[PDB]
Amino acid sequence: KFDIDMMVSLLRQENARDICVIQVPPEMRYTDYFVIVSGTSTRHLHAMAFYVVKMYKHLKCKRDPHVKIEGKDTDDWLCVDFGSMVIHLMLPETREIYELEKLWTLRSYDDQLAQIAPETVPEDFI
Amino acid sequence: LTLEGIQDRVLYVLKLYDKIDPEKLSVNSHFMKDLGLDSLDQVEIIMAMEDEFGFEIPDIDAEKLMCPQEIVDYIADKK
Amino acid sequence: APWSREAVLSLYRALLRQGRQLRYTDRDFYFASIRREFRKNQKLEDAEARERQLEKGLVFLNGKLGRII
Amino acid sequence: AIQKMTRVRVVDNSALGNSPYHRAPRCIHVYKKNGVGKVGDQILLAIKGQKKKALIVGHCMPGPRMTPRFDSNNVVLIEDNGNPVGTRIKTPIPTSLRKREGEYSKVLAIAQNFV
Amino acid sequence: GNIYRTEYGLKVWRINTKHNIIYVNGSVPGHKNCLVKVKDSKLPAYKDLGKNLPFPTYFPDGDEEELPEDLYDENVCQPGAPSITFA
Amino acid sequence: GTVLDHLVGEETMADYLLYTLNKHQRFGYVQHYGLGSACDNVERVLKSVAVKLGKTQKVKVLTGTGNVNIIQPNYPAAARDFLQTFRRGLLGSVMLDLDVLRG
Amino acid sequence: ERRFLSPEFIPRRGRTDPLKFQIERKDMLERRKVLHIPEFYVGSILRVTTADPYASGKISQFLGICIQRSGRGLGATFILRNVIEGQGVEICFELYNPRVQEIQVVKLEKRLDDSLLYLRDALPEYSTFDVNMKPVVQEPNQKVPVNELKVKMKPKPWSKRWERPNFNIKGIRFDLCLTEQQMKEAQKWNQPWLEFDMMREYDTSKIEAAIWKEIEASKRS
Ligand SMILES: *P(=O)(O)OCC(C)(C)[C@@H](O)C(=O)NCCC(=O)NCCSC(=O)CCCCCCCCC
Ligand SMILES: [Mg+2]
Repeated sequence: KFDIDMMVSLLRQENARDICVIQVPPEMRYTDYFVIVSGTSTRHLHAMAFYVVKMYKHLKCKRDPHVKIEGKDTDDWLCVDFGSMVIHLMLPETREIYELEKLWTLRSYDDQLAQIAPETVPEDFI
Repeated sequence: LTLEGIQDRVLYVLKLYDKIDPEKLSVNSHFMKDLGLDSLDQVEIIMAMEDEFGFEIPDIDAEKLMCPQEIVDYIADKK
Repeated sequence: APWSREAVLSLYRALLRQGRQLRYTDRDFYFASIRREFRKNQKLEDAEARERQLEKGLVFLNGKLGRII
Repeated sequence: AIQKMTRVRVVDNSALGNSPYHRAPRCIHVYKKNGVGKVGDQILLAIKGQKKKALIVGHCMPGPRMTPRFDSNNVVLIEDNGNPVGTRIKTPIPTSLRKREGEYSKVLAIAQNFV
Repeated sequence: GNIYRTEYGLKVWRINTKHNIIYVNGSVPGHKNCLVKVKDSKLPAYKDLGKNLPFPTYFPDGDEEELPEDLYDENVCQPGAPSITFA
Repeated sequence: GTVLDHLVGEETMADYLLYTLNKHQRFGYVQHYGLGSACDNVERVLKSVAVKLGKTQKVKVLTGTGNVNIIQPNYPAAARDFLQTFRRGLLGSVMLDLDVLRG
Repeated sequence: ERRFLSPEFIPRRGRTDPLKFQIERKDMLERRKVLHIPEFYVGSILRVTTADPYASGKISQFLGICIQRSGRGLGATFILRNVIEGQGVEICFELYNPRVQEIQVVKLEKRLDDSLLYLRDALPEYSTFDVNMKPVVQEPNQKVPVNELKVKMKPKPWSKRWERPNFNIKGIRFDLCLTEQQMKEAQKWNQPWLEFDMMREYDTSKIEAAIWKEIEASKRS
């Protein structure tokens, strides 16, 4: 069966540094398992994505739709969106720039989000 | 259980720590002045000893531990 | 300044407990991340940001919005 | 909905999208055959003397049923390769970017709310 | 206007046997309450699809079994069916 | 002034003029407009100018509920007046090739 | 004893054969005996729970004030409007779409106008509603309360000239946003003959009886 256990097992051989997995509740209306993986290089990211998508295609689920590699031209970031699990390959610099772990753990309680005003409207002048 | 086993296991797990400098690791090693450790670091030390030796250490008495002599005494009189 | 220093230490140790109880994630990165976050969060002196961060840490510990395992 | 010389509202927290004069960037090109941009389309903006590609997330023009209609024409900045310039989105965005084919996972991940 | 036009490639989603009603896909030429001539599709991509269709026609009088009230399609969600939950 | 100002945008020319004034350390504009002190925030300088010479324009802003007409300082008019004052020369002599001549 | 008939059960005037209406009503009743459609009016707060086809079938909820009930038969729709994160959103839900898991009347009310389309040009406070608000109890065998709220409008221009007599809007404080000269000028489009034109009125009393007979027969069956 192709599950989150399968994903982490396929990333272990893939040498996936800093495997973060978050269980998204049905409230957020996005997915089930959100995975952030840091690789050593863009070639490493591409190889990991190719291996995981190849295993997904070869394992089972002839019925469900295929998955496209998302972000091929983007060297820093890469994404794959399966039926209910979403995986993001990204370098540590890009992870620091966009720290997604706090975003997906704290909904609207994130640092950046607090630093950004919720909504503002300019008024008149004197 | 061996009392020297408790003593040298505590000493070994304190040596296993990285950031602190293993200079004077005695039973009366004052964390705050000899090692310059704060509350977060001493709680980290509590976790580092509990993960391999413990499972019954509460914070209500761990916050005032302050020394491996207290560590050994608490483990011995709890067991 | 905060809600309680004992509360801060209890939250930190409970986060360590959750990290130990976790299965899929990585202990090294989890512990390094929480330690760096606490080190950068401490020493703010305003105490309103720190009470807000205590509330956000309580929310994270509860994990009713999202849980990392 | 959105076409050439149409004012749009930047919804992410990009410093380029932050306007100190409260002036709104306006699109100068739509990357579609017919030049009419719906949700998920890619356009070009002349913002702060710069030409920046942008992804439209919501528009005021009505669409299909069960699809939210917004009171403002919303857009999020994107780089030349697909990586969003901004870091987060505060206003809710439609979930239909999942169904639509394109490079949207980054924006959906950095988004906060859904409608 | 007011000339004969033909629409090709329209499928049948539902058939009401009691009222003799066909639910054809899409729009058909003509106003309401007009007479439209319907026959099998002439497109080459849909030829040789009448193997299971009645031939030369349906005969209710000699039929062994009585047809259901509404003949649906495999993809059609019946009105009596519960709320659809996607996967 | 060899080219048309509107084809480039008054705001960026005002910003460049302020930048050149700051680089040349003349600070004629502050004493001309009665400004507080030397500044580099172009929007704040233009707001101070609009306050000084009483210009207010009503414009549409994009909010979450729709379009709103608000009265704000006339930044284009302030920039235009700043540029006209510089071109007339009330702000002092200037050299725009100082860096290229230095090397 | 107040018995309410849903608006889509009343067909538009035309030359359509009644059999189409009969069959559409049969399908409507068959869908309604599976999904309970509550009684609500324009201005009532509604929470609609649906399923997202491309989000792994996850359950979704949306709360808003009903500003328009349009369409007929299986195509009947209602628009829910809310202000989320300081940003107005409107969704046109279909009553008989199987995607809708349930509909809940958070607060049943009636407004001074048939449609609340002027809330787009009105202040955001009059359309901003809490998403997690507790539903308010409605007394059985009680007349539907009517809300006489008079919202305040933003300065012109508006989406449409709501002051003209064709719209016939009575839920706007025109005296706080328009001048008497503007009101007098807008009066020029009044059509006093239109209200007294008795050949453009539609008689539905002879049809609602048959509609209720069909509904009750289906419910008994
Ligand atoms: P000790 O007694 O020496 O400590 C006292 C210190 C810490 C020095 C205080 O004086 C101090 O400086 N600050 C007190 C607390 C503070 O500054 N901030 C509160 C921290 S709350 C927090 O950490 C939120 C948890 C979010 C979890 C995010 C982790 C992401 C994992 C993926
Ligand atoms: Mg209009």
